[PDB]
Amino acid sequence: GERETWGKKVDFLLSVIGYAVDLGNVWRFPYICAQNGGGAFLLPYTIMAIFGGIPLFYMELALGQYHRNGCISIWRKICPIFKGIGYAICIIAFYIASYYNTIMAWALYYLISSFTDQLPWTSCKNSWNTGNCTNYFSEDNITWTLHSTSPAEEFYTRHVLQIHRSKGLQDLGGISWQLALCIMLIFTVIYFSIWKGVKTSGKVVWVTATFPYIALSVLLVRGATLPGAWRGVLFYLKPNWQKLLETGVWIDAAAQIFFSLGPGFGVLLAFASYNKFNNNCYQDALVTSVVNCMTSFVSGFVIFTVLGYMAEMRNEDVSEVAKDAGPSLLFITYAEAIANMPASTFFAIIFFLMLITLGLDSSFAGLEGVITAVLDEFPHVWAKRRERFVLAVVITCFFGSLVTLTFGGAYVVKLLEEYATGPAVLTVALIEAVAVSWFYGITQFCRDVKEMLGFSPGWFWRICWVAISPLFLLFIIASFLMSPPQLRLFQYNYPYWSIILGYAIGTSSFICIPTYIAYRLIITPGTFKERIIKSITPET
Amino acid sequence: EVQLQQSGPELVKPGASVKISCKASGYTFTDYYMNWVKQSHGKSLEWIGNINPNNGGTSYNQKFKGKATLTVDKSSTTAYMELRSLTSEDSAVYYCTRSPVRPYYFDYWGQGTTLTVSSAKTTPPSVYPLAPGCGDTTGSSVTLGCLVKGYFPESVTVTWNSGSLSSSVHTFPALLQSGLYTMSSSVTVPSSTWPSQTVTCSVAHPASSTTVDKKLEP
Amino acid sequence: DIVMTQSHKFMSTSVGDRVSITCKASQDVSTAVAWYQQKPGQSPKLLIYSASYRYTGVPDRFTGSGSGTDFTFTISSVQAEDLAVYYCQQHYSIPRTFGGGTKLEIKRADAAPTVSIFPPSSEQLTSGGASVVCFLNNFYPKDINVKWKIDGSERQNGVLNSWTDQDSKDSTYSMSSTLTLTKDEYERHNSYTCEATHKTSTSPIVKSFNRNEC
Ligand SMILES: CC(C)CCC[C@@H](C)[C@H]1CC[C@H]2[C@@H]3CC=C4C[C@@H](O)CC[C@]4(C)[C@H]3CC[C@]12C
Ligand SMILES: CN(C)CCC[C@@]1(c2ccc(F)cc2)OCc2cc(C#N)ccc21
Ligand SMILES: *[C@@H]1O[C@H](CO)[C@@H](O)[C@H](O)[C@H]1NC(C)=O
Ligand SMILES: *[C@@H]1O[C@H](CO)[C@@H](O)[C@H](O)[C@H]1NC(C)=O
Ligand SMILES: CCCCCCCCCCCCCC
Ligand code: NA
Repeated sequence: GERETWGKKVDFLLSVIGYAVDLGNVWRFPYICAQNGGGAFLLPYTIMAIFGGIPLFYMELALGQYHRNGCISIWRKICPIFKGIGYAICIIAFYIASYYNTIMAWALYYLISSFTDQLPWTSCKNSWNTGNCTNYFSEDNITWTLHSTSPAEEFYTRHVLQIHRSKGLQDLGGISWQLALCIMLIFTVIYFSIWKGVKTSGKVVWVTATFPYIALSVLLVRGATLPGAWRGVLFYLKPNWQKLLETGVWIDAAAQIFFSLGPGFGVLLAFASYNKFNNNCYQDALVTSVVNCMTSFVSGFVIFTVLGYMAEMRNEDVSEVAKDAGPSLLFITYAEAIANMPASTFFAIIFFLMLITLGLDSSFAGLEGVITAVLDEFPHVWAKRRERFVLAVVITCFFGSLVTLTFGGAYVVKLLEEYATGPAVLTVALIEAVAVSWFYGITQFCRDVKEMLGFSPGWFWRICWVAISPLFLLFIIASFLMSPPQLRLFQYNYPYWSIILGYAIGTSSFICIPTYIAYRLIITPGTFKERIIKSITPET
Repeated sequence: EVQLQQSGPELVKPGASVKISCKASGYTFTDYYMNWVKQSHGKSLEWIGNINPNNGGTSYNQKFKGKATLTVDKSSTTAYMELRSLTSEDSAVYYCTRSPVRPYYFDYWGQGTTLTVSSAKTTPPSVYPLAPGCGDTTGSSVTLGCLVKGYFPESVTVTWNSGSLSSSVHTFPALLQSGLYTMSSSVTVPSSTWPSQTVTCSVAHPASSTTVDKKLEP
Repeated sequence: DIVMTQSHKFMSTSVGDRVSITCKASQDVSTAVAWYQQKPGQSPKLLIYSASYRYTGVPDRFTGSGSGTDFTFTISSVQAEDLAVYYCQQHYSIPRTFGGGTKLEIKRADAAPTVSIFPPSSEQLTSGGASVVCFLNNFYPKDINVKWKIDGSERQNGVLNSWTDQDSKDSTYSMSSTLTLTKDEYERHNSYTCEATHKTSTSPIVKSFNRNEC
């Protein structure tokens, strides 16, 4: 008869926040904020939120709580031809889950290796270090060479990732069994948090979403107590208003607030589906996003205080110590800074645990949206048991992550995250933004909000959904397609054909949306105007 | 025995290009960044940019972006710097210096390369001997000397008897006038070696490749 | 970028005195300052790195101190061969900038300028010119007046004064006054005379010669 609901408002109120907050909030925002105007990056970061991010977040969050349908069945009630979107996202998810979990696997392997009294990445007398390995608490006067490496860089590169055993994308096999066991434990800890439905995913989030703020607080007062930490904050907040003249940093801010907010994917749709009909949507979206940004903001300090201390211990120019913009900023730089602090075991355990709890909530929701849609599209054909479907998804993602668990797995992570998944999620998000605003009608949407909340949404939001948001996504998509960034990772430049592979994976994700449009266009009898009329008008 | 041997002086017309070499020896060439420092006449040092010999990892200065191009050859361990669109400001002494990654100091430098960007014709120097008169009072030491008049650019070397001996030679800086340089040299030798032995001054001009030797005669 | 400001472009010291050069940077530098020595006519030579640390092959008399923006390079016992231009350079932020440079001149006792006049050689007379030369060797300081006299009249046209850099053995300057003239005018005068006024003595040193085959 009817579907389930939430156990408490706070459970989903923290579930959506837990999905929104992840690793990128911690480390992607501080770097891009430091190199694009410093504190002045705060100005375009908010403008792209109020006009781009918040309208998509709220508009996405409203439809779910109004229609109470999955990512697939909701299109049958809006624009059946666009039902392929609900499938596209599914395929998209299969790609996303192929790498997003492996990162956590790395953190887990770093956590289980942090139970030793002497942390592995402090000394160089290990079984994986080379002759270039030079650590501290060693002879003074040491001078760095073009070939010299640090015990942290050696530990990440040659032990956990083991990327020295592959020559690139061409030859990357085989699979590392350690990270396979790690990602199995992770795929097990997400199973028991989803298999029961929204009951456990609203209860497990209590831990996964609150721990990172505590850990960030400890790391904050720690990095604030470190000598010479003001340099990282200065480099973090130094206004460079000339960056605002470049048309690039605005696109960077737009993309950053889009992926951090994460609209258009059906996760917010599914989370909103299980909720009260008369429940407020405005305040929910507002609070959650503003926290997601604030959390990024304080995370900036959490990183740059420690990196400032690292620049003080070395010789300044935080850009030099923060050259690498990736996991290496956390797994090498930040970790090496942790190793040189008292109670290093503590600050390592809580750090990697923080990473894992940062990732878990987003993977809970990440799967939750797809599971919800599929069950809603194939009801009671499906839903006979939930644990069965959730297990069938988790295992598929595990076999889908074996390509990422290889020695040259990080390369595939970059390729899929930047050349494949990204432009496809932006594309399908653009398709949704166009469909809801220009097909279903923005006036009827404001009428639905007027039904739930009791009042029609303001003109400020209507004018955003009509024009501001679709142009907001269009600008980012066009900016990427016009000039895809040259990929580089660990002194290795990607081949020229990488963009061909990424686009191949990207297009293969939404091959379902136009072919489904052709499907319904080929299924409905009569004239094409009557078929597109039964395809544009919701089900009678 | 870390040695960085650069190329000789270069005289080029404005608007042309010039390439300077840098042969390295005495260390692992693939271990250190190779840098180029520009020093103007009477001015301070000015870091142009570095290059990673392993892959040619260049890192230029914002002030020299599009002005200098750094290359490297591992087969012969030699670095190169090319300058295009040469003007009067480029006429300076250029060095190539070795440097580690951290701390970024310049441990070993090259001998330098005197670059002259001008359209003036390469003029051979006129070597005229400056011998003391026959009416002077020969005391404990006589002062000899040679004169160089009219040459371009500032690229000249005046030696004395293959560098033996030169414990009292005073060399005066060249003066530029009407597009030609003019300098002079002197040497204070005791009265127990003149005019007994052979004292001959050598004037070399690498720009015109002309070496004129003149012996002093009282 | 970073602006390394050396306020004192020139500093005077004596053999054996304690000399210290200051270096002012734009922003805070921590301990990323290098001190280089460039002798006149040679390439720069690294002396100090990271504020205080000495490089291999550097005497113990050269020290370094400072931590932040103002830095000091200290020499305890100044030698005659310590005559060079000193540069400070930051090595933290890209790009690496340098200081203005402090030419360290050595102060000593006065010295009498040995003046030596020379008649134009025959090789120059063949080409068709004649330049009387007046050399001023071993004196201190640099400030010294040079007056020419062809035949008692103070000659001022065609006189070029060339001051050399300080010496690295006895710290004595040297200059050359050149009187370039034509052959036709040279063969119309006999006894040339150049005189130099210095602070060592009130009477200017006067040198003269005759053209009539010395
Ligand atoms: C998922 C499917 C549909 C994508 C297939 C698209 C094809 C055409 C793409 C995907 C991967 C690409 C290949 C990736 C690897 C290599 C090895 C290299 O030495 C030559 C290029 C080559 C051979 C590429 C050719 C083009 C390529 C084969
Ligand atoms: C958006 N917030 C911050 C969480 C991000 C996790 C993510 C997600 C989706 C499916 C999964 F199985 C696991 C994770 O949610 C949407 C999304 C889009 C892209 C793109 N391009 C990349 C990752 C995801
Ligand atoms: C250090 O690394 C370089 C490449 O970065 C490698 O060529 C060299 O062999 C390494 N040193 C040792 C002792 O293995
Ligand atoms: C200082 O470090 C360098 C690094 O190349 C080393 O060669 C040198 O021996 C060190 N100094 C001393 C005194 O050991
Ligand atoms: C609707 C926009 C689609 C953008 C995805 C990438 C487009 C790729 C163009 C065709 C190249 C396909 C290579 C196999
Ligand atoms: Na999360």
